[PDB]
Amino acid sequence: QTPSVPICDLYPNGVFPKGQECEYPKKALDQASEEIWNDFREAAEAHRQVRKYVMSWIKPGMTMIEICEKLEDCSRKLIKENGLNAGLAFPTGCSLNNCAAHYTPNAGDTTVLQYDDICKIDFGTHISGRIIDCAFTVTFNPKYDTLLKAVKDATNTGIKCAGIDVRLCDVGEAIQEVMESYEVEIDGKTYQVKPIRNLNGHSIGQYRIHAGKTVPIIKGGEATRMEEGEVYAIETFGSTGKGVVHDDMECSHYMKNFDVGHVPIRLPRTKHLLNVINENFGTLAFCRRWLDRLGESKYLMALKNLCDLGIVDPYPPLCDIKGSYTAQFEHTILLRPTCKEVVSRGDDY
Ligand code: MET
Ligand SMILES: [Zn+2]
Ligand SMILES: [Zn+2]
Repeated sequence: QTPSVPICDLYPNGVFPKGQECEYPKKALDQASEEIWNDFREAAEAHRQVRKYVMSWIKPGMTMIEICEKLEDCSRKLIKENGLNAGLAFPTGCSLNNCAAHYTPNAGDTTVLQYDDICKIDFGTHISGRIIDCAFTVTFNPKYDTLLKAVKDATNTGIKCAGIDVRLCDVGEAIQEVMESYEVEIDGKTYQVKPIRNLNGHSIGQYRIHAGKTVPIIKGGEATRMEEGEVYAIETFGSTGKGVVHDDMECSHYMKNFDVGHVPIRLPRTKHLLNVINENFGTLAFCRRWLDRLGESKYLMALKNLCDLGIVDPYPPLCDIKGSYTAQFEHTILLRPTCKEVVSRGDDY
């Protein structure tokens, strides 16, 4: 690697590095899905190399647009983007401060990253719809160090507790216990770190970032169990605020409802936009910048139409109260028959 060389060109035999393998808190069965695990690994390796590169240049002074474009450019090159066979699984989240998730700049956003900002870089790659969903928090001021450590620890605790037959509610209880064991001091004020209760991890399906099961990050959830063969995004969020998020700011993220089938549309602009979405994203999430890049314009009303029709769903930024600070750490795990693989694990986090 120079990053510019596609992951597949770095591993000629098409065999990609495994992530961290763990015994749980069939070998034939495991091997029968090797092509699947392999695709996840190719996407995870791209994820590892992209984030390593990002960590080397992300600095206050850069615009959020500059950051996302530079990251996405690298991701496209390393994943060897190929329509729906290989590409970006979802938009680059770079949510700031009290905003925890689902913020990526739309065209014209002049927001500049600041020294005191706490930025959640949450981005995804896929090979054949096998998605790697993984994220980390970026800071420049050491005052947030303990908050970051709390969340990193909570995420690692959820990863450790996960396993075949494990009750999702137990994973959430564990995460909360660790998260809340931390106390931090920021600008002369102290806080007990709180998990964002209405935010959660979730199962992953083919071309489906949210397959239907959720991994709570607080006690009180469902006793539904994790199952052999499932794939999960284990993410946790810690906050100095209310520990609850609400929709806020302009929406940038959108995604077709996985269950909606074919819908004949005669309105020309709306029909065309749906065609563009089906061709380029299918059921994968996208953002407005990605429509712009494809040369689309005057699409906002068509997009609203699709949302109002329930064909597409909006995913607006999720933020805690003004003045609060939020952090995130996330990994994708495979519940293979023989072991638990933290496929996106790196030497970084
Ligand atoms: C709504 S697409 C962005 C999804 C995000 N990466 C998540 O972890 O849930
Ligand atoms: Zn994510
Ligand atoms: Zn996720």
